[PDB]
Amino acid sequence: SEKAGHQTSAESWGTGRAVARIPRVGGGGTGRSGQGAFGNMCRGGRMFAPTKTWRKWNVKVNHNEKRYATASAIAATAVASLVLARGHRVEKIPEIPLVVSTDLESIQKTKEAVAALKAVGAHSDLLKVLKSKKLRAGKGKYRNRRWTQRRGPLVVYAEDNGIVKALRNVPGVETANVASLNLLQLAPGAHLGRFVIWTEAAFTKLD
Amino acid sequence: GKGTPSFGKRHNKSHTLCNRCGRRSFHVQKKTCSSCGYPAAKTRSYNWGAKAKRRHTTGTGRMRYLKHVSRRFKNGFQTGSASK
Amino acid sequence: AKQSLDVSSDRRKARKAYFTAPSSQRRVLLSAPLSKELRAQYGIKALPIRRDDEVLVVRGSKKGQEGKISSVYRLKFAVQVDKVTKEKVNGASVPINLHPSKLVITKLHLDKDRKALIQRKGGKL
Amino acid sequence: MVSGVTEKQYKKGMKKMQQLEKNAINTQIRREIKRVNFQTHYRDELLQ
Amino acid sequence: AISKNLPILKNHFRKHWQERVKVHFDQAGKKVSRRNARATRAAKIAPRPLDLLRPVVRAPTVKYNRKVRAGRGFTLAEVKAAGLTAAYARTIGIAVDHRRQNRNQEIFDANVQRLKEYQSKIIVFPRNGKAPEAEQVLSAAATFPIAQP
Amino acid sequence: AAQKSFRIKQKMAKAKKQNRPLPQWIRLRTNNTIRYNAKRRNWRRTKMNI
Amino acid sequence: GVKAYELRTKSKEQLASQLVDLKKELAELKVQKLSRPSLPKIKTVRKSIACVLTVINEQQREAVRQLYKGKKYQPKDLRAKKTRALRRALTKFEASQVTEKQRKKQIAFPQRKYAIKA
RNA sequence: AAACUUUCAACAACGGAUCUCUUGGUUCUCGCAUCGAUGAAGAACGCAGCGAAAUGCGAUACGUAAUGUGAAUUGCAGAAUUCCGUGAAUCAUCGAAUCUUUGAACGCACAUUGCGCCCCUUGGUAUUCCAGGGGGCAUGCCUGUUUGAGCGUCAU
RNA sequence: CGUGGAGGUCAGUGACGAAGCCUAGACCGUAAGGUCGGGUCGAACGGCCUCUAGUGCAGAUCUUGGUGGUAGUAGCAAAUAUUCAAAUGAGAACUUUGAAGACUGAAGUGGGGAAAGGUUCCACGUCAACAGCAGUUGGACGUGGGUUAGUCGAUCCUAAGAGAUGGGGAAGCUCCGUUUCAAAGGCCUGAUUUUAUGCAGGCCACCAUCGAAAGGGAAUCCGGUUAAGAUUCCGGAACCUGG
RNA sequence: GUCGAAUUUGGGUAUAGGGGCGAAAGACUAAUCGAACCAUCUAGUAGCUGGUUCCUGCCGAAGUUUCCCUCAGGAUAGCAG
RNA sequence: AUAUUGGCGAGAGACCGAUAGCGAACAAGUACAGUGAUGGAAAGAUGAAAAGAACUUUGAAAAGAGAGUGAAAAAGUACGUGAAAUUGUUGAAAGGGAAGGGCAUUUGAUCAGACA
RNA sequence: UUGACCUCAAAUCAGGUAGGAGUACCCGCUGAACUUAAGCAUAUCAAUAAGCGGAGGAAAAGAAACCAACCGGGAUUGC
Ligand SMILES: [Zn+2]
Repeated sequence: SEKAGHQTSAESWGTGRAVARIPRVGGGGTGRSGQGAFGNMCRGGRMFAPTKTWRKWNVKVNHNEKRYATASAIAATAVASLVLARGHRVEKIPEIPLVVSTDLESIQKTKEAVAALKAVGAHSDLLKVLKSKKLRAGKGKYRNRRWTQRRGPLVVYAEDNGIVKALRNVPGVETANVASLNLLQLAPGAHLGRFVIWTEAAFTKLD
Repeated sequence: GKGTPSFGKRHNKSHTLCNRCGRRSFHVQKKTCSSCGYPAAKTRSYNWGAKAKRRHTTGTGRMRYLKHVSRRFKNGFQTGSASK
Repeated sequence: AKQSLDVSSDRRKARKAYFTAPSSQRRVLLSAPLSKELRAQYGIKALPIRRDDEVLVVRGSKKGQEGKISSVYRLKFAVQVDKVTKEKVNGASVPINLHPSKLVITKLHLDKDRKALIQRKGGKL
Repeated sequence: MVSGVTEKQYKKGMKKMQQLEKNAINTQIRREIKRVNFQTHYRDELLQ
Repeated sequence: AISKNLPILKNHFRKHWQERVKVHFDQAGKKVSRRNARATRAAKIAPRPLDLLRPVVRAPTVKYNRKVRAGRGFTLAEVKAAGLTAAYARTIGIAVDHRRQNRNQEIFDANVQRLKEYQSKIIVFPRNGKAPEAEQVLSAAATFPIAQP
Repeated sequence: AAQKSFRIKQKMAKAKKQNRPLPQWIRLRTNNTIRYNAKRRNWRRTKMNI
Repeated sequence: GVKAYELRTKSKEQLASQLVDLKKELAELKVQKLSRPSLPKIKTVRKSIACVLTVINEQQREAVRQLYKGKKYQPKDLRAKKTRALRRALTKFEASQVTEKQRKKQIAFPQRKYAIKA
């Protein structure tokens, strides 16, 4: 608050007295009358360069650079040395640009979907997630950031019919559409590689 | 002496209680309170006294009536019998 | 997770709204499940708690002890059970403050306006 | 007697009540003692 | 001060300029608001579009001379030639300008066709208390777009 | 003073009825932060300026 | 301890007679309270008086309402308490007034409804 | 040589740092438009079975009526099945009322709990005196009613 | 190297004890610093790749808080002066009573009051704090009681003065002025009860209001009484005003 | 020193800040006066004093030219990275 | 369409985390000072549950020591952990008008490592 | 004599209204200096703060005695 520290009438006393020259409250009948003020050093005083609201919170990036990076991150999915470095448990996967049938876009329940992701070999990443739920360190967990998981597979579709609602609840799993692919889902923490599960009707739409 | 003696001759007030703010501010040789000109219709307030405009302004007191208007607007200023 | 704009995921608001909660919200916050026979008999899982109900403890140092409720102290968020008391060192007794979540109902103090409650929930007679 | 406290508890309450009233006095004196003797217009009766 | 080989630059921050800063964090929220307003208007006028029919006019300068654009509204002569009335026109989704005089025929014959097409292309319902409802299309400045000659 | 007004007397009466301790049963409540009465006043220390 | 659902029935005189005895009850309780620490009956009496007086006034108010019924000016206590502005403002009739020109225009060229399709 | 002084450790003290916590702030965003002469905001005083406060409230005084909920309040005492009910409760809701003395503050005045006037009514032997109860008495301005003024002016 | 927070990761440590803290106990690093053991303690915290800052103190007559040496030191020395015995009590230079001695010495260390203070008055109980020693005492602490007016005073009048109205100024908050350049008002007979007025039947030309507990002013005394009130109460004896 | 008067004094009342009042000293104006007090503009400006927080490594100066109401300061070339 | 550090209701944060963040996390525009305008603070945490130390004994009494509650009084309302300055007791050591430090070693104390 | 008109008044006449609070935003008046200019007086700070008046949920503005000099546009507001 801009008026922090300046909610106070305070002017120095000066030389002569055996005190400093910092501004000093005036009056009497309390402990503040005489105390320092109007300062970065002073208790009850302001800060140095109060954090202002105007400040580059958000940052421009050029469209083709965003697209370059997104294509690179899509490509790194297909490389299992990076997928596995990044964290994902894919050692028992058949093949890495993991494609399944487009009948996955149409299942509605969650018991029916996790049964599929266990079948095509993602069971270990889901386990990895729900075994990693630890508590946050520090003063974030009373800023609505209590918990931390590890991230999981990314299911990619072409036309949502219930799949997104289904996998809304499983931990770690994210969903996306081939159009409106997100770099924050493909390269989290700037770490290339992400175990993606494509549908054939998405994989075709990519070209 | 301008001090410790002349604090001894201090036994007649230049101030007493205002009937509109209830504090010792009513100058009596002239009849005007120094925190809200009482005979005056307007309450004393200046935009350099932004602290003073917290010690007296709305929300300070009971708000006997004004506490209920947001309750009454929400219901649409309805009237009559409560219900069955 | 959540989907609405009207409900908060905020710790602070959700805690204030518990500790400053009135004695009408503290009726349904102090709810307690039913024993399996009663879930069968009345087709419910849980109900709010009322004096003169008969109960069982499934979690705590005083597990397994039954009792009837002596008083619902819905300012401490607690219930006080008969036959569940510590002999204070002088020889007096004091009942232990429970929490209803840690309980299970064995027998129900019925009444009109609980029979109705059950029938709206989808229960039985 | 009816409203809770009996005589020995009145005594034991008064004592601690007084004590917590005196603790704050010790604190107020400490926290005022520095800038109580701070005179705005002390004349310093000395030039020669 | 003046120090080195650097441009002279004028920067107008001698006034109490911090009292007056408008940082548009709203830019994502009031877009949503604008969309929602468009949407509820679309239901409060349920078959009608949100916008009116506007004409094409030469943009005025030596610079924008070659570029036509949507203007404010049609003129009384253009309407009269379109077999219409300046007061029924506004009831249907047509704009009208009483100030714009037209001295060019290439534009007259254009903003007349825009009104011949419109009446042929719309469906006007009778005036009553249960008037029928068919459909809702929103951009008459996109189904009757403005192409250059 | 002795030849006083009524406004003054009424305020003095209030200040009298305020010049009591804290009732001990206050301290036994279930969520209590009140240990003593801090708005206490006696004619030696603090004068009430009326 | 009494209840207004059984006091609406009674008459103004019965209610006054039911009041000037509650007052004696309260009088004697304020004496017994001096020879006894706690008299909690003196609350239920003090609220009972009010349960009577509310009823009295809500009987003497309806009688005036259905006296000034069908009259252009009724008292201010019985009139609405909306806000000052919503009483100083216009009525739905005064605001729905239009020149003959405007209404002639409106029944001639009203805002039609239409849609853009072949 | 001990005392003494100094250094280090253990335990104890003074003191309240660090670590963890947080019904609090701060900032951003979305929605709404709602004070007052029908007496506001604000102030003084008073009110609970035992409270000085804070919160609530006004001689109907931590509250009444009404509506919903459907058995508590709980610090103590008191109540208690009215508890298969016109019904607990510092509950919630709130559309009926109360709303002391004041305050733009409105009978005059107010460093006063000061002084009046009109109407109705009661009592005292009382249209006149005293007292009690109830209701009114401000200013500016508008529309209208009533009365009145001015050789301003007309007709007779 | 290090600190607060953010995104990824170790399917990281942990109530079989996280963090923090003490440790002339250990290891590594040139070093910033990191790691380990022990004791204490009780709930969250880290390594790595990166992001980001309110990011690192010996200092500023720095800010706040706290604590020392000097120091059991200077020093508690004006106001003529205290002493004996007893009672009380855990305890008496200091309380109570008694005896003695002495002071103020009637322009007082007496008896009342105005301002001002506000319950300090009186009693019962009491000693942690206050009474710069003590304390069984107290203007302290706790609980309670207590201030009675036709005659005292305020109230009423006006002084110096303050201040509305009408009016005039001023952008305006507000200013001038106080009877001014205002249509500024009640009060009485007939009319005898319609009491509304025909006349009456005329009366200055006034015209706010505030302002003195010491000025002006309607009227009171004795005795008695209480833990603490009294020209107020009780008893007796009187007076003034309005009816 | 003066002590019956240009005396002392309570209360009421008037005068309020570039204004008051002044037997006049630049004295008094709430311990404040060669221009009171309070808050705000105000984080007033300062070529001037003081301080400016972790390690190691590599390189490493200047106090001289020209102009400036310039001489406790800047620009400029140089030195240096 | 636009404005909105005010009011009413909602949602959130790469924000502060009790000397910070609003002056106010608490009976804060509170206490308190000043004639007055105005100025203006400090102060959060026992524990899961008061089970808040029955009882015995010394004492004039506070309090103490035993007991006891507790998972833990190394949590006893002066209560989370409980740093430092500063201080007491114990133990070791030294010490002619300062102390402390650097190089090197003796003596003492402690640690080391088994290379079984 | 009477009834009209005009003008001006009075009334505790009937019915009404305005005053004050708040004030972040809004509409107008009024109106500074510190400061910058390495001095300072024009200037700037600033058509700002302070002071005053007045409204709302938005206000104000607004459907041209406009822009322009085009092959001419077409209320206002805002980006
Ligand atoms: Zn006042």
